Amino acid sequence: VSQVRQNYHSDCEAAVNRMLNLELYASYTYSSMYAFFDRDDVALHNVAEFFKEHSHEEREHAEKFMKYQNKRGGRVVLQDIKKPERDEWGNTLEAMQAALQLEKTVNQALLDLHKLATDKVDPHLCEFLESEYLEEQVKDIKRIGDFITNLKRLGLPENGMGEYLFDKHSVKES
Amino acid sequence: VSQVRQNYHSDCEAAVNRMLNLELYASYTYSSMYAFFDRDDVALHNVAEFFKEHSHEEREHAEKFMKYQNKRGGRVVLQDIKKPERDEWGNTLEAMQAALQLEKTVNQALLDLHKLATDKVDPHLCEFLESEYLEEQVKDIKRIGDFITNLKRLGLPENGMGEYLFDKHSVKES
Amino acid sequence: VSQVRQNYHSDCEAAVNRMLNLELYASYTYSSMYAFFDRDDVALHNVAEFFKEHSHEEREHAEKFMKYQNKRGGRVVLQDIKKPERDEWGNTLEAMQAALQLEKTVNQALLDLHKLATDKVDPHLCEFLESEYLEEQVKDIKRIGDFITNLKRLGLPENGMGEYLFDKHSVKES
Amino acid sequence: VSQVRQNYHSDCEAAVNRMLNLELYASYTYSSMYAFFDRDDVALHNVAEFFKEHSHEEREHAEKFMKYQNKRGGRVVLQDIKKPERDEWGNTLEAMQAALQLEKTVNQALLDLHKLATDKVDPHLCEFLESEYLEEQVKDIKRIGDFITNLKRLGLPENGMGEYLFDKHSVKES
Ligand SMILES: [Cl-]
Ligand SMILES: [Cl-]
Ligand SMILES: [Cl-]
Ligand SMILES: [Cl-]
Ligand SMILES: [Cl-]
Ligand SMILES: [Cl-]
Ligand SMILES: [Cl-]
Ligand SMILES: [Cl-]
Ligand SMILES: [Cl-]
Ligand SMILES: [Cl-]
Ligand SMILES: [Cl-]
Ligand SMILES: [Cl-]
Ligand SMILES: [Cl-]
Ligand SMILES: [Cl-]
Ligand SMILES: [Cl-]
Ligand SMILES: [Cl-]
Ligand SMILES: [Cl-]
Ligand SMILES: [Cl-]
Ligand SMILES: [Mg+2]
Ligand SMILES: [Mg+2]
Ligand SMILES: [Mg+2]
Ligand SMILES: [Mg+2]
Ligand SMILES: [Mg+2]
Ligand SMILES: [Mg+2]
Ligand SMILES: [Mg+2]
Ligand SMILES: [Mg+2]
Ligand SMILES: [Mg+2]
Ligand SMILES: [Mg+2]
Ligand SMILES: [Mg+2]
Ligand SMILES: [Mg+2]
Ligand SMILES: [Mg+2]
Ligand SMILES: [Mg+2]
Ligand SMILES: [Mg+2]
Ligand SMILES: [Mg+2]
Ligand SMILES: [Mg+2]
Ligand SMILES: [Mg+2]
Ligand SMILES: [Mg+2]
Ligand SMILES: [Mg+2]
Ligand SMILES: [Mg+2]
Ligand SMILES: [Mg+2]
Ligand SMILES: [Mg+2]
Ligand SMILES: [Mg+2]
Ligand SMILES: [Mg+2]
Ligand SMILES: [Mg+2]
Ligand SMILES: [Mg+2]
Ligand SMILES: [Mg+2]
Ligand SMILES: [Mg+2]
Ligand SMILES: [Mg+2]
Ligand SMILES: [Mg+2]
Ligand SMILES: [Mg+2]
Ligand SMILES: [Mg+2]
Ligand SMILES: [Mg+2]
Repeated sequence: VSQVRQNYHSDCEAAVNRMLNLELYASYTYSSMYAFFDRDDVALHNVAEFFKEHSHEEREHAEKFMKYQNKRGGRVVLQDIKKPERDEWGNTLEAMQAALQLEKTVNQALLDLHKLATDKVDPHLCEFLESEYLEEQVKDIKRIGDFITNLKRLGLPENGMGEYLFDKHSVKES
Repeated sequence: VSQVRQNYHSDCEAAVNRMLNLELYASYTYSSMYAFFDRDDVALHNVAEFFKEHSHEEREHAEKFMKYQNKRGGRVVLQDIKKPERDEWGNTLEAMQAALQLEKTVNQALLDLHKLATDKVDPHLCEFLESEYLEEQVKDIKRIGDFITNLKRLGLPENGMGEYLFDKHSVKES
Repeated sequence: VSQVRQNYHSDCEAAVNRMLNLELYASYTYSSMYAFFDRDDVALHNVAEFFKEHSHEEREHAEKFMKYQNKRGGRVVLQDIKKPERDEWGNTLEAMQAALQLEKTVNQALLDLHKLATDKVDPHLCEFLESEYLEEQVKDIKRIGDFITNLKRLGLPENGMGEYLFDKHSVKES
Repeated sequence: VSQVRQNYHSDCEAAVNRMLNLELYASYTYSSMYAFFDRDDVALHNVAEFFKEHSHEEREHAEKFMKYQNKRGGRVVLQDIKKPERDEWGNTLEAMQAALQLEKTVNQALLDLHKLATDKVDPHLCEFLESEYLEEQVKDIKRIGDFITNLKRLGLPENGMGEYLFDKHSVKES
């Protein structure tokens, strides 16, 4: 094994590789949402930029898992990054509903990895998840939920004026 | 078709989607090289950062193709991003040889897309490739070739001292 | 012929004069839209200013063709600038639909001139069009398409509140 | 007991005193390495300064355990600080190998203390270790491993030129 390796279970190493792939998958899905909202027949540019930023966020979190793996003496093993589940995302409400589901999926994977790290008595991995991932995840889930509530308030999917207003007021001006 | 579409052939639209995927593939391969040189048993951190920067460069070029597609009224269609061809990259010389091959592969795809755009009489696509991709590609191929020449000069793969010196002097200090 | 003339076909010279006139025509049409949206019974001042700016843009592009003609040793020949096709433009959606058509007409003329310059083996004229006109044209077509999508979303032509909001949020505050 | 004491087991208090001593021991060993590399017949001054800095780091961590003990209402009990295991450290590679072992020893003691704090249901002690010690420990182990890899690459112990270069490029200039 690696000269640096200490208290790092093979199962945790493998689960870290899986989490890395999941973050890349999430990044790619957000990229797809960006592209959709940038379409001339969709044209909600602040919404598009929101998803672009989230894509970048998830790619950064993937890189953090790569660095983590190497710090512990594990070995990064990459797999294909699967394309997103949809080619088109309907409208701002449908996209935000998909983003909520995606964030909860990622959160469940994080929680499952914490269970594993607990079972293998790895407090370094536990604290890494607790301090670098779990809180920012809850914050993102909360924000997207807040958005969904507002999109429904604004009359989505039927109310185009409401959708237009959301893009101007709820997401940062790009 | 899209209200903005004008003089944009279906074949070109499809080839732009393929080029987008290839850029993402190249980005992912460079990411893998970063991770390798960050390993505790490799530990060439300036080399690692060089590949990290190139990974980011290729992802930016992918995003540029997405924006291009939408500007012309084509539709972004994403496919899986295939994992890199190797899980480990040997040493700085082997990695740079792989990078050279990768850059030439990307360059050939760009040149092939220019042939297609020429055949379909699409000067906007021709100029986009000429002015945004073809020159920066030749510059990257030249830089990597220069590096390979120096790595051979330095006695790679056998000369570890040479490899150490390359990391200190040939690539930016990170 | 002119002492500076080299590789400049008579057909290209004439087509450059025609393109100059078309740019002036486009400028004048945009001027008409400005005047319409400035009317007390229309009164969408940010929309008006958008069209004013585009009028100025097209006049600048006409001047660029004049300078081009002289640089190559051709001779500027002016014709009447025809009045716009309409005296009144309905509403923001109808005007933007007309602007889209106008931009596509100008784009087709540019593409046709590029075909001619290609046929006459004039790479200087080709590059001038490619680098100074074709990309900014695609960008304007994309922007107007995006606007039309949003105007429809906002319920135009019937929804006056939507039209009011477009003027406040989609176009620069004047 | 102390008026401030709450949820602090005697076993944890004692283990904190032992950890304090271990940090002082580690500090003293690093001090010895500094002195060795400062010798006129060794004379690798950047390496020496690296070890001096680590000596200071470990003494600071000892002081942090003293403060911790008092914050919880435990009582600092000091023992002799044992001299280092060697009087001379061979060369940069041998010293770094010893430092790696020392850092792993300290890390194991930290992990063992976390197990104890877990068994005694002391989340304050758990979080103190997690947030103030465990991550910086993994970072130091990684850095020293990276160094060892480079020293081997440079031909240590036989290659004096390699050793000279390491002192100039791998450790901060003092
Ligand atoms: Cl282990
Ligand atoms: Cl294991
Ligand atoms: Cl779909
Ligand atoms: Cl914390
Ligand atoms: Cl408002
Ligand atoms: Cl406002
Ligand atoms: Cl078309
Ligand atoms: Cl077609
Ligand atoms: Cl491999
Ligand atoms: Cl040197
Ligand atoms: Cl130097
Ligand atoms: Cl001529
Ligand atoms: Cl002629
Ligand atoms: Cl009329
Ligand atoms: Cl150019
Ligand atoms: Cl107590
Ligand atoms: Cl007790
Ligand atoms: Cl000794
Ligand atoms: Mg080994
Ligand atoms: Mg394993
Ligand atoms: Mg599939
Ligand atoms: Mg815990
Ligand atoms: Mg926190
Ligand atoms: Mg976040
Ligand atoms: Mg997230
Ligand atoms: Mg997250
Ligand atoms: Mg349509
Ligand atoms: Mg098609
Ligand atoms: Mg495969
Ligand atoms: Mg040709
Ligand atoms: Mg050019
Ligand atoms: Mg150039
Ligand atoms: Mg480049
Ligand atoms: Mg490249
Ligand atoms: Mg390139
Ligand atoms: Mg004369
Ligand atoms: Mg003539
Ligand atoms: Mg008439
Ligand atoms: Mg060109
Ligand atoms: Mg350009
Ligand atoms: Mg323009
Ligand atoms: Mg225009
Ligand atoms: Mg134009
Ligand atoms: Mg008392
Ligand atoms: Mg006691
Ligand atoms: Mg003794
Ligand atoms: Mg527990
Ligand atoms: Mg914490
Ligand atoms: Mg922390
Ligand atoms: Mg430290
Ligand atoms: Mg330490
Ligand atoms: Mg430490």
